[PDB]
Amino acid sequence: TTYADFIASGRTGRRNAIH
Amino acid sequence: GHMGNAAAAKKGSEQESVKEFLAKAKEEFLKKWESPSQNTAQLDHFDRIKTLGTGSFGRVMLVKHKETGNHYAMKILDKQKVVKLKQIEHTLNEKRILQAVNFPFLVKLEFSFKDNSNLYMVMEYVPGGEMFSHLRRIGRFSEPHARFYAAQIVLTFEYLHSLDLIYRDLKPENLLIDQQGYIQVTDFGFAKRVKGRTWTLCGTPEYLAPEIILSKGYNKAVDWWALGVLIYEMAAGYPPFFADQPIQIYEKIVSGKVRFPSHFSSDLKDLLRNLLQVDLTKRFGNLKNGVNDIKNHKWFATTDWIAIYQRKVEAPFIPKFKGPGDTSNFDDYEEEEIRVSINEKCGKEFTEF
Ligand SMILES: N#Cc1c(N)ccc(/C=C2/CCCNC2)c1Cl
Repeated sequence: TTYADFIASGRTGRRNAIH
Repeated sequence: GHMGNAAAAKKGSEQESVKEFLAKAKEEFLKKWESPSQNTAQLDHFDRIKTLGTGSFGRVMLVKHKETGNHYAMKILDKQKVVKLKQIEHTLNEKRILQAVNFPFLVKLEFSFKDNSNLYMVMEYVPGGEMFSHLRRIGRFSEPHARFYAAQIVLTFEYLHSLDLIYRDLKPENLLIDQQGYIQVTDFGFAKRVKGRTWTLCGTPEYLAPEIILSKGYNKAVDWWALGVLIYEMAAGYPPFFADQPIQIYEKIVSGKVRFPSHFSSDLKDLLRNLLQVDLTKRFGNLKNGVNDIKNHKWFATTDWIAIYQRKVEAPFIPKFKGPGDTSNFDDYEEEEIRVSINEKCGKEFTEF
């Protein structure tokens, strides 16, 4: 599922800005 | 047509009253923009309580004002680290913006000062913690809950854009929830006063508009794209474009092929297809009718914009608060000393602070 793919992406925690 | 006479007259009057409000707000902003305030306290006026957040430049600490007992959030920036990371202008601009703006969903700067080592911005303490935390705790927000927060962002961007400020840092991590359940926006390090176009690559991958990724210049409509991403993530629990690595996220954004959960309403999907529009001649917020295309969309038909501004709407979530200075809605961070050198560092770079 899309949600499972979200979990698999590893980007489920706080996201950093590019710089 | 879609409105009878009374409704049309009411909408027209509302829209003209917004213009009148914004014209006065701009006049007030420009006075403070040209004459900023500075040096309104010192470090030993405050007791340090707990670190609320840390990043490459510095950290944000819960503090208590000794003489009054009031709690505040103090951002501490190490001058040498700011110079090293090429953030001098962003740091000075953030302070300049915070001391000039005034809006119920924008955090207030209560004091600022500097010493040999650091810069200090003393802001309101917002005790409910980050929207990010609450969203991940419950998974997704129902559409009314998402809409309550979205409405506050629409009004805040309407205000900022009237001042020619582009925001560029929207995401749930950067939105705090106050004791009444309303949203506070705090971070202005990526904001810029822009009357036309600008080019800087900055932001967070999932929230970048296509025209920021691509080399072409862009305008304030990137913020309306970002609102689309926020609304999508609030209502789905995950953002519209994600992947293992940023370059793959960027590829998806510039295709802009967006798919929706089966529980999204048709009204929500229509709004999002018009915000997450790659074509700038079609993106809501960037057309002749401006922000009114958003505010008059069906998904917002139940939203009383004035009542949101007046904070008279009951919020969907009221944070638990156990007493003054309670930090139970924030994550724990390592506690480090606040060192102040005997020698002044980077004095000339930070004269304006
Ligand atoms: N209360 C409060 C408060 C404030 N007035 C300003 C900033 C922060 C913390 C961060 C660190 C993560 C990125 N956004 C800014 C906080 Cl917690």
